[PDB]
Amino acid sequence: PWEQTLKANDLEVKIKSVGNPIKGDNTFVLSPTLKGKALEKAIVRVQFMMPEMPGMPAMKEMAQVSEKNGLYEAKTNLSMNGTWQVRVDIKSKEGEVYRAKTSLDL
Amino acid sequence: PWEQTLKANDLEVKIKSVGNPIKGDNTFVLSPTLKGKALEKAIVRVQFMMPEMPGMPAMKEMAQVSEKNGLYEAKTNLSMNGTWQVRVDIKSKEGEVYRAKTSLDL
Ligand SMILES: [Ag+]
Ligand SMILES: [Ag+]
Ligand SMILES: [Ag+]
Ligand SMILES: [Ag+]
Repeated sequence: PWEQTLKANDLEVKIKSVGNPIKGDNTFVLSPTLKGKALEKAIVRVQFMMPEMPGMPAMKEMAQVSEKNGLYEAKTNLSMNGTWQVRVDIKSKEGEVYRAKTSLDL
Repeated sequence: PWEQTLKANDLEVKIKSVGNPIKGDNTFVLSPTLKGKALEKAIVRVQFMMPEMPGMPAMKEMAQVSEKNGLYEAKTNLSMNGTWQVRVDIKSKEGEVYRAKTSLDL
């Protein structure tokens, strides 16, 4: 199952697909940590984007994010195969802002 | 079956996959024409590339290309799914150079 660990100094964000990523409805779980400590009650946004291509417009999907105790479930529908750019935006409960990027080659 | 017609002024290049494109060995058939006339005995090169991006280093494959009577068969191995950029370079028998580009989602 697809997973990437994103590192930005003291910020680590593991993002893992729940099951294998598919065309259709997808669930990913993100575990953002600062010096290994879970970021709870954070604003977590996850965007999946495909640039414009022959026969299709640029596509942007914002995931629906829910938290349980520092684990964030990001639900999205990926309507087609191909490369999706993944952008993770985090505002901690303390107000610090972080961004991290990866990619999903579906 | 994936299929596209690339138009570049007086150049047209029809390209069609053999079967559905997916990870592994892939075959494409290319039919280049200049003002409707088949381009025979040309040098046809086809590059498949996934650009460098967050979480994936750049990947590049050059297809093995053969001609029979103006039809060019391009064989390549695409080791992962996702979006592949397709670049077609043609040097006609007369010495004219052409370049056309598209992409396909695996
Ligand atoms: Ag798309
Ligand atoms: Ag696409
Ligand atoms: Ag790749
Ligand atoms: Ag990629």
